[PDB]
Formats: sequence, structure tokens, C-alpha cells
Amino acid sequence: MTEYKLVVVGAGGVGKSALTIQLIQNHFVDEYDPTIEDSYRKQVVIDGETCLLDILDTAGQEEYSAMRDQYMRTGEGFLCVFAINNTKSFEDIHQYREQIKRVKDSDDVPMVLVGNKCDLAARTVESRQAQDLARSYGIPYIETSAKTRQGVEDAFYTLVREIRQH
Ligand SMILES: Nc1nc2c(ncn2[C@@H]2O[C@H](COP(=O)(O)OP(=O)(O)O)[C@@H](O)[C@H]2O)c(=O)[nH]1
Ligand SMILES: [Mg+2]
Repeated sequence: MTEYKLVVVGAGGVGKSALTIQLIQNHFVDEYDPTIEDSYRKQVVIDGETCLLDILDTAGQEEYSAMRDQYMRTGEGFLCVFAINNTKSFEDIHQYREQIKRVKDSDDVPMVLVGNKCDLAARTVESRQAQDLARSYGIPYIETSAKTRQGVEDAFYTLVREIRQH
């Protein structure tokens, strides 16, 4: 069976939780955890052996840090969400990919720069400049929008595909 932890991170307001719960319960949630810090679990068979997928999401309440540090050292998959409408998510990926290298103390994670919220808000982040951002780190690039379940499949699936082959 084996199990994997989807260490998700990427700005606050990109749609990272509504995206996770979507693949699980399947339902566009406007806010199913505006301040909750619980781990989501959903087991399925991704053409393997029923690999349990324990997704991990953040919240933002308080600001002392503690489990986040031990989350980069425990989990391994990095779904770096980034909304392509506000742009602050892109600048947030340029720093969240340094602390992960801090914890593991290495530059070779199964990172995954996924752009969410591409179903609206004029494309502020085209796929060209974004293609050169992830291409430099050797990480896969994808698009996503839980508002219509578009791209959500290529994100989660490609995530377990990078951790497995690794
Ligand atoms: N258009 C669109 N907006 C989204 C999507 N996911 C999240 N959002 C926005 O983020 C809010 C949903 O709350 P939440 O799931 O907590 O967002 P997160 O905390 O940033 O992941 C909504 O008000 C949406 O405007 C998505 O797939 N499409
Ligand atoms: Mg969230």
C-alpha cells in the first residue's frame, strides 16, 4: 500500500484547501478551513497498489511556526500552489522553495509548481515566464481550478508519480 504526504504550500487565498477536499469529498467549498489545521486523508489506486494519499494543508492563524518545520522534514511531496491572478503567490513560491531545501538540506525535492484559479481573473502569470521559473528548478509545471475540477487530476497524479520514481 505505502503512503505519501502531500506537503502543500503556496500563498494564502490561492484555493489550496478547496482543491484538496475536492479530490476527496468532491464539492467546491468556499472555505472549509479558514483557520483549521487538520490533515486530510483519502486512499485510492493510482495505477499502483492503493497508495494512501494523506494530504496536508496549512491555515495561517498565529505566527510562531513549529509543525511547519517538522512538516518539511516529514512530508516529501510539495504541491507549491500559486494563484495566477494576484501574483503574490508567484513571489511566494520563490521563497517557499528555499525553506524546503533548508529542512532536507538539499536541492532535489519532488516539487510541483501548480497554478490555481486559472478559471478567471485575467492571466496575470502567462505560462511562458512561469515555464522558465520551474524549468530552472527542474520541477513540473501545471494549471488548476477547483471551480471546475480542471487540472486537479494532473496535479495530484503527477505528484505521486515524481515521489514514486524517485
Ligand atoms: N475561481 C476560483 N476561486 C477559487 C478556487 N479555489 C479557491 N478560490 C477562492 O478562494 C476562496 C475559497 O476559500 P479557500 O478554499 O479557503 O481558499 P484557500 O484557503 O486560498 O485555498 C473563494 O472565495 C475563491 O474566490 C478555484 O478553484 N477557483
Ligand atoms: Mg487554504
